[PDB]
Amino acid sequence: HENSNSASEGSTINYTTINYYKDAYAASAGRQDMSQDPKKFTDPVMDVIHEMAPPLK
Amino acid sequence: DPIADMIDRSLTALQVLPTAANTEASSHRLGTGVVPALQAAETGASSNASDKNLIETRCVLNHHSTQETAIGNFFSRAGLVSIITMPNTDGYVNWDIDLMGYAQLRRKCELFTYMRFDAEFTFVVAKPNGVLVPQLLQYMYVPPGAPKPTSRDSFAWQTATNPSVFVKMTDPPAQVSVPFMSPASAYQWFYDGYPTFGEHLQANDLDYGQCPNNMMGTFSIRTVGTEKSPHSITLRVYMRIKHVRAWIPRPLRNQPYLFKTNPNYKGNDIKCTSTSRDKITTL
Amino acid sequence: ETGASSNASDKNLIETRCVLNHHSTQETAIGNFFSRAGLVSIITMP
Amino acid sequence: ETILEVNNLKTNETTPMQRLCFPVSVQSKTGELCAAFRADPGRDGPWQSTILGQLCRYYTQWSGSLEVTFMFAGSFMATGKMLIAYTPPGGNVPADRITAMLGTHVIWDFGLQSSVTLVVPWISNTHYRAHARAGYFDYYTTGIITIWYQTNYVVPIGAPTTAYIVALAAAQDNFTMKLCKDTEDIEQTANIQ
Amino acid sequence: SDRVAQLTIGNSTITTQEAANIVIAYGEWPEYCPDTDATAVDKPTRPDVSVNRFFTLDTKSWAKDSKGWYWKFPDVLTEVGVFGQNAQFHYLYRSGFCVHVQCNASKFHQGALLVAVLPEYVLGTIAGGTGNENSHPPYATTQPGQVGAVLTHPYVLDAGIPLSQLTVCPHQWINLRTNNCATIIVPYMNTVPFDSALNHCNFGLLVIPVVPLDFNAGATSEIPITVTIAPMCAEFAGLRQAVKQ
Amino acid sequence: SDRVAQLTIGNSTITTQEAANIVIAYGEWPEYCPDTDATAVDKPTRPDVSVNRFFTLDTKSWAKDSKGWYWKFPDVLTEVGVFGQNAQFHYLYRSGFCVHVQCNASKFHQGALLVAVLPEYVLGTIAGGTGNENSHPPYATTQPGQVGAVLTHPYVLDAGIPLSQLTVCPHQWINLRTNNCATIIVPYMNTVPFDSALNHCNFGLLVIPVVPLDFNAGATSEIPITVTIAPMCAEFAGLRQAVKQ
Ligand SMILES: CCCCCCCCCCCCC/C=C/[C@H](O)[C@H](N)CO
Repeated sequence: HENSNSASEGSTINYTTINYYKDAYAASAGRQDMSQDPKKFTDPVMDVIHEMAPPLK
Repeated sequence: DPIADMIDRSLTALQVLPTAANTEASSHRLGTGVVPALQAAETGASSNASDKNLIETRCVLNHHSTQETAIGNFFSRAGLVSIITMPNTDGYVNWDIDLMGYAQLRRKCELFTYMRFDAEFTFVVAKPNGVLVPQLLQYMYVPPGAPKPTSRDSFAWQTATNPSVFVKMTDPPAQVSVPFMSPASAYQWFYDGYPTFGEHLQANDLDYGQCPNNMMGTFSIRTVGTEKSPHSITLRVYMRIKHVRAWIPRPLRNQPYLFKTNPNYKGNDIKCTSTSRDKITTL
Repeated sequence: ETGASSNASDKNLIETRCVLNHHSTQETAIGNFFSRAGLVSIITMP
Repeated sequence: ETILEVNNLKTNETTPMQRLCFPVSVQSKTGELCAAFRADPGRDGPWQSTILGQLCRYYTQWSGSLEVTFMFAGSFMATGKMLIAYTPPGGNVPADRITAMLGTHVIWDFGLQSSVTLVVPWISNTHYRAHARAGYFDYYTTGIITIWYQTNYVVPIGAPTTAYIVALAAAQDNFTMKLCKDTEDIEQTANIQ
Repeated sequence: SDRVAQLTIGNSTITTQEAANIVIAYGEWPEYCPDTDATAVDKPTRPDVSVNRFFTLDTKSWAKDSKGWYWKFPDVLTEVGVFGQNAQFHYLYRSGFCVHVQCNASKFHQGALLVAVLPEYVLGTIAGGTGNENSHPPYATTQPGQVGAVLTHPYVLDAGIPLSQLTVCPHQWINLRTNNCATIIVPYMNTVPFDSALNHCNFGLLVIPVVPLDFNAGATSEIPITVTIAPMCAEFAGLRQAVKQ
Repeated sequence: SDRVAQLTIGNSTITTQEAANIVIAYGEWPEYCPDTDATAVDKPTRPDVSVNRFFTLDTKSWAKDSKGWYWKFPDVLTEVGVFGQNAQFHYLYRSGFCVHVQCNASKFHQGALLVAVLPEYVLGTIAGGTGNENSHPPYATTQPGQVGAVLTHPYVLDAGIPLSQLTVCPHQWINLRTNNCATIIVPYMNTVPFDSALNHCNFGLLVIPVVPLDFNAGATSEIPITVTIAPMCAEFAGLRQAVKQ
């Protein structure tokens, strides 16, 4: 196969990349993932807050 | 177990979202105790009130894709990083690799703190008025620690180990691929501290903010022949960014840059972030 | 004196932890060390 | 293992056979130091004479642990004890023995077995290390290796009072390198032939 | 029923009766370094009681026209306690933190504080006023110690970025009509698993008064601010003689 | 095949090629204090790497007419290293020890040393010569530090007991024609499970030359003696600000 040496190998992007050489960083970018996690930036709070209840009672 | 003392959580996991979230229908509501319109911004969490909890909405199925907002599509565009001219007068230049010389790419990369990527470099070369003359050129990448060429015909130009390209002016522009080559796990654009030990004084005060995990050596071009070429040369270097992973976002800079190595700004004209108006009641 | 090199590791002299390293030895092979074009001749016709 | 050139003084340039052995003699005081050098295999100095130091010059970044083997070459009736210490960076060379014994250290005893191996373990913040140098690249420095008199060098009557010690250096099994470049030890100013 | 809170670690305990919730920065708890990411071979040392406790720094005075203050971490703790000794006798450290800021006032005062933790806070100068000098901050400005320094141009945070979007970092508010404390838990964030404590400073803690303090004449005109911090999962390696800086 | 020996603990290693066997004092290994004998309620701290290592003291000179030297434990280690810091910031400690004494000479010298560990070594005076003064030893004599003091009347050990039956304590010999080192492993021996390190001294280590050193003129007339020690299972409790003595 190819000696896999890229920047994104642990958690990677989609499997449509094209390559003709033996090193994996020569490959194209391809199309990207649609994965996202918002709640570790918009809700970094220990005790969970519900939208219905008062948050400070 | 003679000693009873010695024997002795992630918050949210990611998921894929191909399209923007839909809008579900709702009606009016009259009740006590339950209130989504009142929040508390003091806890540092953003509000979670949607559209349907404040007004009545219909049902809307939207298919708006979020593809253009990914970090891969945001960064994979070639931008100018260097202008290198050979009027220097001896037919060769040694340019230290520093990618913070032009403000349009510096502002995008300083949006994140840590970054990890592979590049792709492209060299577009012509005369200082766009004119074309048939001419042979040589590029050579010098890693840190390697000897550097001091003349147009030095022994460093034999390139027994160094990667090098030979290309003409009339040709299509050259392209290469560069892997991730830092000693650390990711590049960083900010380094709060001094690189060395020992006493810090006013003679060594310029060391503040220089991380050696980003210094990648130098870059050298020359005309191939042993004599003096009669033409002026000008090189432009463009860099793309592939396989991007980023960490820890930051506020964006709103002051104009002054140097390539430090975030110093002009202290007299502090630019206000927004364009000012006359009155608060009249737009 | 016997011409053999020593076989003492790190763990026999000090106390060590457990470290799983994934450092590849690909660049030190003789194929990658030599497969680079180098200058051998300059030939001029005056 | 190859021989390390510890005694690289300015007066030994016309008689360079003496640079491979450094002397140890009878002291009157206690706790003197006999030698000291940096443990950078890529920087110029004592490590440039090794087959490891010449092969690291063809690369840029290295990782793993080293080892330094000392071998006593005195008489049979002579004895003594030496202390070989390795100090992680942050401090300079220690002024006395009671400062230098805080780092990693091994106490050597002369006898039948005339060789001891101080292993220099890999303690660094980064996974790899570039070639250290004066300037900004001293951030990749790795420490200071000294050697001290544990006891005196005791000799009976009829045996000479000055012996020598040779030092050998090698790498451990978890050693690796990357990013091949050219060396600067060789040159070509004049044309060959 | 969540307005009261109690944090105990080590031999110390912090209690509060008007408190907001607890902020975990980027939703990650601090932890010891696993074997898959380790690079050092020496066995690390964990004091695990004498360094995992609440340390209390000095107390600033909030006036009616104050600018703001900043502390560099872990430069604030490197000369106090046994944590000041293990960071002087070693080469590498690794630790999380837990910041707690107290400032209390009565029901007749008003004001608002914005607390925020900012990683890799690199300071700058005004470049000689006219902008042609390549000035640099001195050693007393960049690493003030456990006293902390004041800000000069807080609108640009002395680093060229505006205050108006500082809340993208983990942050909380101290509004004087609801609560009196703010608390953030920060994990270890760096490109390398261990680092030196005397040449690297991970993050900066900023306390900036957005709304100015105001009261009627006759009230207690002395409003203090006190910062209390605590390391979480401290490890050390690479023993060498004591070097202070 | 048992004449060679190697002891490693911490980041230190001691090797010897002409060594006697290893002496475990009263046949007990040092260990952490179990819960059945504990009385303190606070959780103890164990540094467990930075204090369990070999520390090397100073070097004495053996002449032809020397009397003998003694070191008080753990007064010798209370100002060096991180063990010098944990014993200054705490109230209670508990640790074993491992003593190693080196003294080497050639095959043409002769002499004999008696090493011995003696617990509760209470010194005395000569009571004013004639015996009517209630004299007392000063602070510099009873706790000399990491230098160690010399003996005045070694036949009575400056405590009224004769040298002739000192071997009832754990002991070894350094005979210059066979070996060159001696090693004892001492557990923790006290009536209470923890104690202060600045007001109590557990045992004394005595090195007394029984047979005088003799050689012919021309040999190396400089015979040194070097002591190397190492704590084994050190624990600490009761944190308080630094008090040196
Ligand atoms: C024949 C190929 C020649 C081109 C060689 C290019 C290799 C150098 C790539 C450097 C990658 C970025 C490293 C650091 C970037 C910035 O200059 C620094 N962060 C400055 O702060």
